[PDB]
Amino acid sequence: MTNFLNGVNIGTPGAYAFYQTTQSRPINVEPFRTCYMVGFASNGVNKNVPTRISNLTDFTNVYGTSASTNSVDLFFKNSQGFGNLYFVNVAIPTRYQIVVTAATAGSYSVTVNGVTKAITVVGGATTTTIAADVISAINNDTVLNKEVLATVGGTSSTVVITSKKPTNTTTAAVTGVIFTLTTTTGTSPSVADYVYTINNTFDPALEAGFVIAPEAFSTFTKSDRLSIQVALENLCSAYRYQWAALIDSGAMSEISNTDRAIAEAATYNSVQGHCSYYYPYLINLDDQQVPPSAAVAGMALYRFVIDGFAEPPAGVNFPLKGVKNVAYKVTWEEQNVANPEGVNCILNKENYGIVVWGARTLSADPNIVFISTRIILNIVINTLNRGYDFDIFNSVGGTATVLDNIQRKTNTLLTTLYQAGLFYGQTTSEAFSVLGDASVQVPSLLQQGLVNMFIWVVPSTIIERLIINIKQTAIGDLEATVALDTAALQSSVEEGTATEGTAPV
Amino acid sequence: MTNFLNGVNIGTPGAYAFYQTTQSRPINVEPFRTCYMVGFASNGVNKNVPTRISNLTDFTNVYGTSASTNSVDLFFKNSQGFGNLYFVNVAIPTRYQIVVTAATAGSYSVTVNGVTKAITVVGGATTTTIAADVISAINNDTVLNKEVLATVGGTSSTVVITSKKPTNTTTAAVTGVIFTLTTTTGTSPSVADYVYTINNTFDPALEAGFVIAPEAFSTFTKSDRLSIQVALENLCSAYRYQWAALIDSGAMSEISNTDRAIAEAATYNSVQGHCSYYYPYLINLDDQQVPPSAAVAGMALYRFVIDGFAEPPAGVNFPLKGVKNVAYKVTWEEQNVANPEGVNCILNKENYGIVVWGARTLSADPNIVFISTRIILNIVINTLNRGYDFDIFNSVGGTATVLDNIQRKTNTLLTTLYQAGLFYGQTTSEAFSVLGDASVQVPSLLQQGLVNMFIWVVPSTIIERLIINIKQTAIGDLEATVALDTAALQSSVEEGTATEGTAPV
Amino acid sequence: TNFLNGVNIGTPGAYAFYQTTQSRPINVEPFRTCYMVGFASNGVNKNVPTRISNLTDFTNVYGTSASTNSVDLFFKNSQGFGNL
Amino acid sequence: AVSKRPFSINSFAVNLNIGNFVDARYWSKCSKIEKTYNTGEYSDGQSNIIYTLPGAIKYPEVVLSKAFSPGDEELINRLIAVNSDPIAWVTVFIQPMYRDGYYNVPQGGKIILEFCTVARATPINEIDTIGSNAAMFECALNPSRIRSDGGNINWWSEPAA
Repeated sequence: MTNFLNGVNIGTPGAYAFYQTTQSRPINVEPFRTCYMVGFASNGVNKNVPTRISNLTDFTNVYGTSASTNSVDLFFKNSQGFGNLYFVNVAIPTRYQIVVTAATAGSYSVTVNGVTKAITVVGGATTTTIAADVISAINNDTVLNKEVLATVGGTSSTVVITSKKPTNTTTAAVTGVIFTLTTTTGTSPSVADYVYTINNTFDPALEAGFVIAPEAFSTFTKSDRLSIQVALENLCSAYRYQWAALIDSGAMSEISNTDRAIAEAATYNSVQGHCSYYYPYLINLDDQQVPPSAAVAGMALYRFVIDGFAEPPAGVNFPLKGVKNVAYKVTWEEQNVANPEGVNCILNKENYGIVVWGARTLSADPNIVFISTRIILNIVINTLNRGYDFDIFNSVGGTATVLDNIQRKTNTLLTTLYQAGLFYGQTTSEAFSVLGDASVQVPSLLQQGLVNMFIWVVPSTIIERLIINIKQTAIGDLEATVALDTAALQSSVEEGTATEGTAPV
Repeated sequence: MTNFLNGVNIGTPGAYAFYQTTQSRPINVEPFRTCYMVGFASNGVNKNVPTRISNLTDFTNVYGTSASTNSVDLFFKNSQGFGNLYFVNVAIPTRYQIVVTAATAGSYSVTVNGVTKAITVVGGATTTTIAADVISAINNDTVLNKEVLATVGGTSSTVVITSKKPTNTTTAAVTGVIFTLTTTTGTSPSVADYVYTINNTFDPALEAGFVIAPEAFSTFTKSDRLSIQVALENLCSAYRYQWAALIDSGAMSEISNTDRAIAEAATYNSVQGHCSYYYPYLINLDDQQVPPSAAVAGMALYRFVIDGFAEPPAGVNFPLKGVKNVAYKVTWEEQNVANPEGVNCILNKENYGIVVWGARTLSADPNIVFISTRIILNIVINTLNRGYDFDIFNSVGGTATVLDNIQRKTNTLLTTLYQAGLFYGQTTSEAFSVLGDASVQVPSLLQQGLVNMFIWVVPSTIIERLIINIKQTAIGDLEATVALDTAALQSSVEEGTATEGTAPV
Repeated sequence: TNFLNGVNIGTPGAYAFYQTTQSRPINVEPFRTCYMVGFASNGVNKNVPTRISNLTDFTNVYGTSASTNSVDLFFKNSQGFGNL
Repeated sequence: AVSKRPFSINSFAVNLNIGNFVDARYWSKCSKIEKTYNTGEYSDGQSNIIYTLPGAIKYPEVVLSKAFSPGDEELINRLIAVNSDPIAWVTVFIQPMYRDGYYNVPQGGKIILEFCTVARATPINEIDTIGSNAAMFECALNPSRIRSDGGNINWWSEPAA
C-alpha cells in the first residue's frame, strides 16, 4: 500500500523527501478475527454475497443508505483497524405479475430464466383457465418449479411468479398481446429473506468469526426475532461452521427493562452456547440508539489481537468507543438476576466508560457457560479444518502413512494453539490429546472416503467474580492468628471439605 | 534441441556465450500423461488426424482461428509442460450438388472417387427420372454405396452426394450437358461429424489419456451434447481404449445453476465411471468463459507428474492457473446435493485460488466412485497392453515357454506400478495377483491365436471428507477421559462394531 | 456413533462433531452376562431372553415393571462391562 | 516397498581443488561429513529441566585417504604449499553415484566442501619392510562451508532466505 510507492514514478536518480501518511497494517488471516453483518440496502449491489468493507466511507459509497451504517461505524471505531468486516446485503426475491387480459385463441410464450414455455389457447377458453394452464406449466417444469414459484394473484386472471433463489437474478419475458408483464419486488426485506440469507449465503471456506444482525433485531417483532435467532443458532452450531453469534435485544421501546430482556433471552435457546445475548442499546455520539453487537464484536477482535484469543469481550480495560451512554441503566440487582440467565449487560461505569460486564452464553450446559470457552472450541475446530483442507483429496496408498501423518499434524497444530495459550495445563499432556491413526479407521469408510479423528481439549477459564475475605487482628496479633487460620483453610482445601456444605445466602 | 546446438555452426575454436534460452522437459511416454482435444478449425489442415501441439503459438500457426484457443491456452498454462496435447480437427464431409438442367437424350457419365457410372438419357425422359436413375446407380454400386451416400436435392432434378468417409477425400466429376456440378461443404461441423471423429479416428496404439471436447460441449444443444457424451462413453469404455473422458456442462446461459447441472449429469450415463462431469466455467484473464476440462486435464497431468498417478485432480494444492474467477458461485448445499450425483464443482476458494473440489465419476457403482480409481484401472490396463504389444505375434512351440514369460513379465510390470503406489496394500501379495500360465490356455483358442490371462488388483483410495470428533474435557481429568474413550473406540474398531448402527442424518 | 457422522454428507469438506458415549463391546466369554427373570405387564418378550442395552431401552421395551430399580443398579455397578 | 536401493559406503567419488589447481586424482577414503552445533544450557525459571541452545556451527575435520602411487608428488607439493597463500583454499567435491564396476550412474549434484584449510598431510602412514598393506596418503581438511551444485537434487542447501 502507501508509504512505499512514492518513488516508483520518479525518473531522476536523486534523493527525495515525502511525508509519512497512515500505513495500512494487514489484518492476519487467523480463524476468529472477522465479523459478518447481515443487513439491507435498497441498492442491492452485492445481495446475498458477503463483501469486505474497509471503512464507513466505503460502506456508504457501496451500499448508500442503510440502517446498519451506525453499527458499521461503531464496529470500526471499536476495532481500530484490527479485524475484518463483511457486509451481507439481503436479497429481496424478484416477482413478476402476468395479467391475462382476454381468452383470445392463438399461440403465445412465457419465458422464465431463459426457459420458454408455449401456451396454446383455443376458443371458448377463459382468462382463469389460461392462468391455471400457465401455473401448471411453470410448476410442472422440472427446472422452473425449483427456480421460481407460480401462484394465483389478486384475480383468477393473474399469475404471480416469485424467485425462489434471491441470490441469483430471475428473468422473465412474454410473447403475446393477452399477457401483460409487470416487474414487482418488495422495497423492504422480510424475516424469511433474512433467514434464507443466513442459511444459504455463507461458505465454510470463509474465515470464522462473529455474526451479527443488528438491523434485523432492531426492526423486527418478537416472532421474527425468534426466527432470526433460530437461523443464527443453526448456522453457528452447524458442523460446517462452528462460529459465534452476538444476539441483540429488540428495540428498547419494547424491551425497556432487564426483565423483558430476560424473558427474551429465556425464549432464545443455544445448546452449545454459540449465541450470546447482549442487551443495553448504545447511544452514539449523535444521540442515536444502536444495537451493541457491532461494538462488542469490534472490541472482541481488538481484545483478541492485544491480550490473546482466550480473553472474552468484557472488562474495564477495553471500554467501548463511539458511544457516550447506554439507553438504560442496568441496576446491580437486575444484573444479579440476569447474568445467570445469560444476559450480558453493558454498563456506563464512571471512571472507566462504557464496559461490557458479562461473558456468558445462552447455554444451560455448565461446561460452556462462558463465551471464551465457546470461542476457544471454535478456534480449535476451524484451525483443524483449515489444516486438513490441505490433506483432503490425497491418495491413501499401501503405506497408509497418510492417516498417521494426519494424526501427527494434529499434534503439532494443537501445540501451536497450546503455545498461543488456549488450554488449561502446564503441559500439552494436560492440555490436549489426539487419536487419528489407522487403528480407528474402517476399510469400508476408507473406500467411501471417510476418515475419522478424535480430539480431547481442556479450555482455559476466566475470572467472573472475586471474593475477598478479611479479618482484623488485634494489636500485635499478626501471624499469631494468621498462621492458625491459614492451616485450617489449607487443610480443608486439600482434604476436599472446603466446598462441601451449604452455600451462604 | 535448444541450448545445445548453439556452437554447431561455428568454425573458429573458442569459448562462446549464448544466453541460456528456454528449456524443455521431455514428457515421457507414460500411459496417461496425454490429453486429446477434439475441436474444429476452418482450415482442415489435419482433418481427423490427431496431431501433437507444442504450444499455443504452434496451435495458432497450424490451425489459425478456432474456438478451442482458450481451452488450449488454459491446458498449457495448467500443465506447465508436463504433458502432451493432441488436437483432432473435425472434418466436414464433402457434398457435391448435381443438377439435371435438362432431359436431353444421350449417354453421360458421373465419376465418384474414380468409379464411373454411366446413365443413358433417352426420349421421353425427364430430369426427375435422370436424377433418380443416377441416385439408384450410385447407391447400388458396391463401392459407392459404402464410400458415399446419394440423396435427392432441392428438386427432383437435384442430387447431393455426401462423403461417407470424411477423412478420405471425395472427388466427383461429370461428363454431360444436362449434368452441372458444384461443391457444397458445410462451413460448420455437425454433431454427426463430431461423433464420427470420436468413434473412428482415435487409435488404441495412441498413448492413453484424457479426452475432451470443450468447443462441442459449449456450442451444441442438449440433444447434441448428450449424443457426444454417449460417443465419448463408448470410446473410453471400449475394450481397446479404456481411457477417461472429462465432460463440461452446456454454456452457462443454458446451464445457469447447479440444479441444471445435476439434470445434465443425470441424463448422462457412464456405467464403469469412465466419464467425469465438471460444471463451473472458467473466466480467463481476458474475461472469456471457457469450459474447465482443459484446465482440469492440465492440472491432472501436472499433479500426476509431481505427486504420482494415484492422486485425483483436485485439492487446494495444485490450483488452476490462467483463470481469475468462476462463472457461477456454487453454494455448499448445492455441492452437498450435486457431488453424490457425480458433479465435480470448481470453487474460487479465497486464500487458495480456483480449486477443483470434486473427484467423483458418473458411475452408480460404489466400487468405481472415484476418478482416481478409474484412472488407476485404466493405467494398469494400458500398461499391460503396451507390455504385451511386444509379445503379440510371437510363436508358440511345444515348450509353452512364452506363457510363463508373459506371466513373469506381468508380475514385473505390476511390481513397477506397486512401487509407484497405485494399490492399497503393504505388499504385492496384498496389492495384486496374476494368472496367465498354460493352466488356463485352451488348445482351440491357441489354434485361433487367442491367449487369456487374469488380473486382480486393489486400487488405492482418497480422503474425500475428514470427520473431527472432539470432546471438551474438564480441567485436570483429561488423561482418564482419554484412556476410557480411546479404549472404547479401539475395542469397537477391532471387534467390528464401530460401523454397525444407525447413521446420523 | 462417532464414526458414521460423515456417511450422510456429500461435500468434500473438513468439519467437526462432538464425541458421544461409544459403548465398549463385551467379548463373548463365559461370565460376562447376567440373566434377570422378571415380569412386565406387556408380554413383549414372553419367556424370551432379550438383551438390554440400558435402562432407557428396558423401559421402552417392557414399560413399567418392578425390576426397574434392579436394572438401574446392575447397569450402575457394571458400567458397560457386562450384558444383561 | 523398496523402490530404490540406498547409497552404499563406496557410492561416492571424491576430488579436490587446491588453490588454482584442479587436481585430477580420486580419493578412495573420506571421513564423515557433518554440520555440528555447539550447545548451551539454560532455563527460564519455571522448571528444573535443562534445555539446549544451539550455537557456533562447526564443520568438523574431514580426513581423506588414498593409495600412495606415482604422480602423488605433485599432489603432495600442492597440499603442503596451499596454506602458504592466505588466498588459496582447498575445495572437496563429493559426487554420489551408483557403480557396479568402473561403470557408474551419477545422480544429483555434488556436495562441495568449500573453503577448507589443510591441517595435516601424511604421504606415508607407516613403513614396514615385512608389511604387505598399501601405503595410505592421508590429508586432513577443515571445511568452512558446504553446498551442492551441478545436478538436479541439491543435497546441501541452506536456510538463506
